[PDB]
Amino acid sequence: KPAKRVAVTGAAGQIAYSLLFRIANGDLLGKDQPVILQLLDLPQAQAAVKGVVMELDDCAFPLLAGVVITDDPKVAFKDADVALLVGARPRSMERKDLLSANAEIFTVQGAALNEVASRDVKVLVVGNPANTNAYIAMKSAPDLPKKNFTAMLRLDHNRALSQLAAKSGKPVASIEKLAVWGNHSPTMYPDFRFATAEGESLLKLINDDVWNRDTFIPTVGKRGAAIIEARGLSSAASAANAAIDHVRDWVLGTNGKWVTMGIPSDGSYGIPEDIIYGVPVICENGEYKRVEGLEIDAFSREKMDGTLAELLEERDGVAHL
Amino acid sequence: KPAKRVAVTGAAGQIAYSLLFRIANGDLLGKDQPVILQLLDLPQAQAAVKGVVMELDDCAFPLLAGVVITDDPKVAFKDADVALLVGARPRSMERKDLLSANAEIFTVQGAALNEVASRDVKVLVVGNPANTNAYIAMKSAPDLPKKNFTAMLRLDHNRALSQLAAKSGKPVASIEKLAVWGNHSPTMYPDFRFATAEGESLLKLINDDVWNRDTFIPTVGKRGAAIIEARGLSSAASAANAAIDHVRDWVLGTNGKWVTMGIPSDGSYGIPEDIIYGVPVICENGEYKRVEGLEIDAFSREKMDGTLAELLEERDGVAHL
Ligand SMILES: [Mg+2]
Ligand code: NA
Repeated sequence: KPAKRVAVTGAAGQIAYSLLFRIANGDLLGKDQPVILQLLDLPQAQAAVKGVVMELDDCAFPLLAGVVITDDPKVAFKDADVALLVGARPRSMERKDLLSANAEIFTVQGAALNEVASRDVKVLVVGNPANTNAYIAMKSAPDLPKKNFTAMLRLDHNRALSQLAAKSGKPVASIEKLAVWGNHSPTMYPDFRFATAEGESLLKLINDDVWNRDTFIPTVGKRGAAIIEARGLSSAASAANAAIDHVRDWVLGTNGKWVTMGIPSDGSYGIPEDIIYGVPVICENGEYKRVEGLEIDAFSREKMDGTLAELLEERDGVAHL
Repeated sequence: KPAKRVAVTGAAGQIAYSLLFRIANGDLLGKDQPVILQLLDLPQAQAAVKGVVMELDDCAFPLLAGVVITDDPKVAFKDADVALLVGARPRSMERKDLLSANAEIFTVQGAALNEVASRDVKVLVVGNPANTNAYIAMKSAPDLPKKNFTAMLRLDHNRALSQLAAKSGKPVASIEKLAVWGNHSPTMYPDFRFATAEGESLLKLINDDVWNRDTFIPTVGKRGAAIIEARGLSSAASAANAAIDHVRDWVLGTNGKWVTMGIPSDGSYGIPEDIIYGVPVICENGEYKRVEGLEIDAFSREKMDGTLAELLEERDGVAHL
């Protein structure tokens, strides 16, 4: 096949460093799709990006047809077929500015995407706060299907499969129908009321339901910090892997298996429209199709509404644009 | 297939962080072969290793069948089918001084592999100084075959492929029959007299000894310092990648192509027996076969003898022990 173009921001950072090499290896679009990597980061981080590119070249990857490097979003995004917006401001400063400084960045870049990117582009926002950055980008590109901006919930989703695999003693790969609702945050609702496992209901097998409110939910949400405390650095490799899973799956197909994906609300489940909210989906033909009419019980929906308010608190905070 | 056990030392380090995930993903032994990771690092690195293992779990890899974590070599190595010795003493200290620091580690680990590994374990030394650690390791494993101890030169081979590909303007994946002789260091000799791109002869195409002598050899030789110049950290990721190339070619084969490995000399090309020295090989059915009868010209002979002088000298300093 001819090459596809992948834009990746925050090219000099840790998530990028785990990401770029599996991308060049064919992990993202497949073992037979060449790719061309187009890389943004700050003016002062250009030298470091070159350093990363010298390392990519030194891997001799068959599929890497070319690399572009630049501090200009408009160049970074030209003819981009996928864009991974990994770069973002970290808080260093109250929830007030984290939210504000990132709006700048994500209006600018969505502006640029809508101006130059392939009309057919798949956007995935990784930079925290993922959902709202996404929303700001989507909003900033009236010309591209709103359905093309997603935020990464797949790391929360994957973290929860490991908690479940462990608990049930069952093989992580043999878990179907798991769901994660809401914000990429401590607030997301990891939902297994439907999960199976190589035959059996996960409620059945585990039952407990206290391990659930008490251990499970909050372990999955405090996982990022648990990783920092142990190694003193954030989880770039698991985050890059989930970004790969999210995009691979989106493009290539999910096979009726459910995956969780932050995508613009249509209106279901109690979520306002045009809101980037994690909900389960099935992927096929380069498209995601939501999983519908799931019974939403009492507990489940107080959690769904709690995360869905953090979001509105987030939205209405940047809304002045 | 049953799970193959792959031991990895220096597990909380930088190379490791860019290598464990690719291994878990299938990249080292194939997409149809499950693995068990056995990880070693210092006692006060145990918490950092658990961190990385948490992240590993959070990737939900189907090929990842189990994980062992430990600060005990005999534990890390028990039943190991592949052992990647990545950890080593960093410099900070005179060389004579760093050689013995490291010999002290590889005598311990070489004896550990000797006592507990599978009889057929494949060992790749990645940590520096690679050839001399491999050698010490093998001398301490009197009961495992000498042919299963190797040092990594593949990052040199791979760095020379990109240099060539840039100069000749040919695609890297098209380059063939390149050899890199000697020590994993700047005294190494990347030799393209036999190399072909698409079929044309490289030495023909490039026809420039000035370029060869003045840019090429020392660009390939000093590359790692250039990565640090640009990036501020060392070339962890492309190192992880050549390790995977090294091992994967070794086990799965090269299908007739040449690749460089640091192997124990059989006395060919005028290298004294058992010194670990890079030479070109071809892999099939889990073994390598030296490429022989190559013509060594006088410039080449001088280079190959310069890198042999350095290996004799390194070993001469760890001789006792
Ligand atoms: Mg080759
Ligand atoms: Na370490």
